[PDB]
Formats: sequence, structure tokens, C-alpha cells
Amino acid sequence: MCLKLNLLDHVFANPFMNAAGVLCSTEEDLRCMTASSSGALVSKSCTSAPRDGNPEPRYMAFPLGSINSMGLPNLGFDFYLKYASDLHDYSKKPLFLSISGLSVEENVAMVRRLAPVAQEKGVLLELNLSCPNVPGKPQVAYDFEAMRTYLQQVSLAYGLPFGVKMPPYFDIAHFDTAAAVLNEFPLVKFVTCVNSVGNGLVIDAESESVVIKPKQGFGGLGGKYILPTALANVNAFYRRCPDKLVFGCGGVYSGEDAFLHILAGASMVQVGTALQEEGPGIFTRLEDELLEIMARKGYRTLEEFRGRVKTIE
Amino acid sequence: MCLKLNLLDHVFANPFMNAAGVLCSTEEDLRCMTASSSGALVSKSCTSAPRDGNPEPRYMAFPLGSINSMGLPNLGFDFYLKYASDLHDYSKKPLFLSISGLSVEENVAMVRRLAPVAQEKGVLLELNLSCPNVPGKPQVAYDFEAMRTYLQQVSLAYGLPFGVKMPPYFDIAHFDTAAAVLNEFPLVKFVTCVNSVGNGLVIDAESESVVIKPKQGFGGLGGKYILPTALANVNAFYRRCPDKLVFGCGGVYSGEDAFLHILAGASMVQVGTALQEEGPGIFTRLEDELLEIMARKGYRTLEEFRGRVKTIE
Ligand SMILES: Cc1cc2nc3c(=O)[nH]c(=O)nc-3n(C[C@H](O)[C@H](O)[C@H](O)COP(=O)(O)O)c2cc1C
Ligand SMILES: Cc1cc2nc3c(=O)[nH]c(=O)nc-3n(C[C@H](O)[C@H](O)[C@H](O)COP(=O)(O)O)c2cc1C
Ligand SMILES: Cc1ccc(CCc2c(C(=O)O)[nH]c(=O)[nH]c2=O)cc1
Ligand SMILES: Cc1ccc(CCc2c(C(=O)O)[nH]c(=O)[nH]c2=O)cc1
Repeated sequence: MCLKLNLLDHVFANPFMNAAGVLCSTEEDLRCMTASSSGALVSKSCTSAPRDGNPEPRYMAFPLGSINSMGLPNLGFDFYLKYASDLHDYSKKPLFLSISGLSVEENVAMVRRLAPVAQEKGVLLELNLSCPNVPGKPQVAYDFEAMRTYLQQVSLAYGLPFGVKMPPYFDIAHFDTAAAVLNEFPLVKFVTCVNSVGNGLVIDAESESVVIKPKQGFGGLGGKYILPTALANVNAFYRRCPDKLVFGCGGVYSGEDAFLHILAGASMVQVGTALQEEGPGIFTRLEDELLEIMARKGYRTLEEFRGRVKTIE
Repeated sequence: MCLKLNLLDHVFANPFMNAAGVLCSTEEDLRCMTASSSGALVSKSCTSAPRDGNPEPRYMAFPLGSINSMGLPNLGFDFYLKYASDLHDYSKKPLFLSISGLSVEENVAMVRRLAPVAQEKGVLLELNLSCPNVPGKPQVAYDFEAMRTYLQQVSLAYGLPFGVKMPPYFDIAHFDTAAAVLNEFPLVKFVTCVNSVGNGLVIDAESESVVIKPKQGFGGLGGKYILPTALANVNAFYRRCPDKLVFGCGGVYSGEDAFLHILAGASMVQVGTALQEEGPGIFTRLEDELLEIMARKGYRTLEEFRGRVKTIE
């Protein structure tokens, strides 16, 4: 039994990869993720220009998960593009490049440049629809007209299959609306659910203080707090986007957690907080654990159960 | 050292109360909450007509919290109004009555009738703005124009101080907008943050099945999953609504979790999942745990720390 799979015209040794932003920012990080047992990797979301990001401390983890307000620190698009074009060893595993411009125009400019590298090398695009707060307007994926604009413009400019990284939704009407938008774009071939649960607040009782510095301690939540949110969003989009793939992200610490993501509809399973905390060895454990649950159940392939979560009546 | 609060022209022995929907549906429930050491109680969110609610199973709990899609089962308004006007012993503690009409007109009809009982007996209204509204549209509090309509009409029809039960938000733009809507209504004297984290999905690995029957397993999340989200919302509203009280609700299992809520700005602190699981005994434990934290830190009253969460630099 091996967990090998094929999608988006690429072959993957297993469905696991990092979540964007974790262990993917520097050349060192990308080489480490490449040397790991993961089935693929994704680069840190990039802007046209390098960014320092927010002041530290900007990430903290606890037994139940993590909070971050990194501020999109990154080495800039030229760096990730050169990684994709010249440094990445595509014989080891596929590469996804995540883009998160501060405007539609910045995204268009990055994707025009990415396209010939995607054609030549097979790098895959994940377009990150979450961005820093701008007072007076919601994050793009929470503004459906802006989301439709971004996707129209990126689709025209890029002209090749790509995916989108989505924040979680919490309302069935929103799921219906969001999926309807994504279904207008045939080049959107995969949807990644979810980004961190926005603007949580962790407080330390002893010190009576928030635990990250930026945004008065408010940041996105990852980890065990978010698993049922992530599963709901994976399944909602899996149901609503039958001609697309869904990539699951959120709360994966174990092969069991991955199993639940795949039951819900996930093709690839991304690991964020648990990867940040445990390091890249986690990928061998997750593989072993997922194969062990499969063997106990008699499943030989992921296809056998992907999306097969049972409902009651 | 004491847990006493005075607010809304009422006196409370301590800040703890049940969350609406837990241990509050029947006369038996309400008498149980009254006999408990809670500082107050709130009645189950009601509609004009009694409702059976959704098919079972419709609530399930786990180590990290709960999921529910109860479907607003309740004994109807006339019952909760009679409890308030004739049966509740107000010398024991104060009562909140929660309403959750299915249209603005149904809420108006209920509040018009509640008003004389509120004035004469001192029952306090909590209007649930997670009331579903038109199917295919978002819940009312996620539709700011509907929220404004509901609050104009209830304000006119009731004419007395009341409070609102809010869903969590995840985007700073929504904190901004929601709080600005609330701040239009001077009779909204308290804001209860938060209702359940909407439309999560819990999946049982062994059975490969969702765990509740309604909504193909999707329901609202409560408990340990949602404490940082709850704390963020209490603090966001505390900071934005300086002329209103904030009540905290979400993830309280211990005196320490209550202490955090209060550092975030909570006046009263409600308890849902942990009360559902542990029963009314939890209130003595929470009181004891909170007084122990206060004594260690030399705090003699709640006011000494309410809203005093520190931020970094
Ligand atoms: C430190 C940190 C940096 C992150 N940066 C990004 C990013 O650059 N792009 C992105 O799409 N998501 C980013 N995320 C979100 C994750 O990819 C992921 O969606 C989220 O952490 C939830 O998954 P988890 O429960 O496995 O942590 C970041 C998360 C963390 C913790
Ligand atoms: C079984 C159940 C029923 C609920 N019914 C109501 C309701 O009728 N009205 C309401 O405002 N919130 C209701 N809620 C939400 C709770 O009041 C509370 O906001 C939510 O459970 C989060 O708090 P917790 O983490 O302590 O559970 C209900 C929650 C549960 C678990
Ligand atoms: C406040 C904020 C800043 C920047 C982003 C985009 C990058 C990003 C970040 C980040 O770099 O802060 N963290 C996440 O959890 N998800 C993300 O998508 C999202 C929100
Ligand atoms: C789908 C749906 C139906 C009815 C409501 C309002 C009552 C309510 C319920 C409920 O009765 O299902 N559960 C909660 O966690 N919070 C609530 O406010 C909320 C959602």
C-alpha cells in the first residue's frame, strides 16, 4: 500500500504538503520541505516587493492551536519565481507558488510573469484571497464582488489552471454565494479550505496580556480550534464545486485528522500549525498513521473514501 | 473579595449565568437554574408558537466542545412570559428572557407584550440576532441592513433597555460595521458575544459519519474550540461600544476562562457547553476558581480588572 495520487496533471507520492506560510519562506525552508516526505510543497504567499511583516512576537502556539499576525513577511515575488524557475527540483515533488498581492493589479502583474514558468516547469499557482486589514472594507473573499473581480482579472492574465486559498465561511448562504462565484471560473481547478479563522484573541491569564504584539493581539487561529470549521468548509465546497478539486487545510495533527479531511472531500491535505510545532518529520508519521487507518478499514486507495462522509438519513 | 455586580439596575451575586438554550427550556430547567448558585439565568430563545425543533440527534459533545442544530425547539412565548410574570422568584436572582422570532414582525409582537412585564417585574430582554431570516440569506446579524431593521423596530415596539445576542465575527471590517449599527440604538444596553461559531462539521472517524442529523451534519460549535474567537469578539465590542455592557459567552469551562473573558471586558459571563456537560454544579466550581485567581493576584472586585487586558508595546 502506497498513498500515491495524480492530479492537476502532476503525480504526488502522498496527499500531504505544508500549508502556505509554514516552513516555506526562505530558500532554506523550501529545500527542507523538498527533502521531507511530503507529497508536495507551497511557497510563502508573496508580494511584488519584499516585506518584513509585523513586529514580533507575531506567532504563538498552545496545546490547542496557534495564533498569528505575521503581516505577510516574504522575500518578494522575484525570489519565489526564481526558486520555481531555477532551484526547485521537480523530480522530488510538485511545487505550488502562493501569491497574495495587495491589489488586483499587483496580482495580475505577478501572474503574467508566472505563466511561462508554469508552462515550462509545471509550478502550480495558489492565489491567496486573504490580505492585511484596510479600514472600511472586508478581506476580498468576504466581499463577493471584489472576489469575482480578482478572479476575472487573474484568469484573463494567467490563462492556465490555478487554485484559490479561501478563508472559512460560517453561514450556508455564504457557502452558496462563494461557490457560485468560484464556479464562474473554469480555470479555478482547486479550492483550498481553509485559511486561519480570522481575528481570534488569545490572552495569558498570569500576565493578563495578549500574546502577540500586532493588532492589539488579534490574529488568525490555526490548529485544533479549527478542525470542525475546516471540515465543514471542505465538505461545503466539495459538494458545491463538483468540477473542481478541494484541498483541505486546518487542524491536521494526525493521520486520523487527515482521514476526516479526505472523507469530507479533500484531495490534498495541508499542514500548518502542527508542522510549525513538530517540524517536517511530521510527514512520515502522518503517512504511517493514515495508511494504518486505511488498512484497519480495508481501504486500498484514497479514492475509495474521498468525499464519502456519511449523513444520518 | 467579592463577585457582586450591579448593572442594568439589577444586583447579581456573581457574574455567571447559563447561555441561552442550555438548561432553560422547561419550567423544571428554569427552576433548576434558579436553585443553582448562578448569578442570573436566561430562558430558552422563543418563538410566538411552540416548536418541536429538528430531528435527533441534534446536539453532540466531545472533549473539545459541542455541535448543535437544535432548530429552536421551545415552549413558545406565552410560556416564557408566564414564567417571567408569574412563576420566577426574583428575590433569588435576575431573569433574562431571550427571544428569537423568525421575522421582524414576530419579534415586534413578542416585545410589545413583554414590555409591561419587563417594566413591572424587571425581566430583561436578550434579542437573539442569529435568528434565521429569509432562507438563502445570511443570519440576521450577518446582514447589516436586516440587523438595523430589526433593531429599529424592536426599539420602537419595546421602548425599554434590552440586549442583543451576537454571532461571532472574523473580519475587523465586520467588527467595525456591526458595532456602528449597534451604537445607533441607545436602548441596546448590553451585547452578548458570542453565539455558536456557525456551520461547523464534526465527523466521527470510526463510523465515517457526521454526528448530528439535521443540515447533513453542519451545526454551531461551542466550547473549547471557540474561546479565542469569543474573547476576540468580547474585546472588539468592548472597545467599540463604550456606552454598552458586554456579556461574554463561549468556551468557559473554568474560573480562569471566566477571568479571561472579564479581562476582555465581559460583565456577565455565560456558560453553555460546559454547563450542558457538567450540570449546574459547575457554578460553585467556577465561583471558587475565579475567587482563587483573584486572591492570588490581590483583586478584590471584578471592576478592578474588567477590560484591563494588556497589549504589547
Ligand atoms: C505562521 C503562519 C503563516 C501563515 N501564512 C500564510 C500565507 O502566507 N498564506 C496563506 O495562504 N496562509 C497562511 N497561513 C495559513 C495556513 O496556511 C493555514 O490555512 C492555517 O494555519 C490553518 O491550518 P492549520 O490548522 O494547519 O494551522 C499561515 C499560518 C501560520 C500559522
Ligand atoms: C444546545 C444548545 C442550544 C442553544 N440554543 C441557543 C438559543 O436558543 N439562543 C441563543 O442565543 N444561543 C443558543 N445557543 C448558543 C449558546 O447560548 C452559546 O452562545 C454557545 O453555545 C457558545 O457558548 P459555549 O462555548 O459555552 O457553548 C445554544 C447552544 C447549545 C449548545
Ligand atoms: C492580517 C493579515 C495579514 C496578511 C495576510 C495574508 C498572509 C497570511 C498571514 C500572515 O502572513 O499574517 N497569516 C495567515 O494566517 N494567513 C495568511 O493568509 C492575512 C491577514
Ligand atoms: C439553523 C438555526 C436555527 C435556529 C437558530 C437560533 C437558535 C439557536 C440554536 C438552535 O436552536 O439551533 N443553536 C445555537 O447554537 N444558537 C442559536 O441561537 C440558529 C440556527
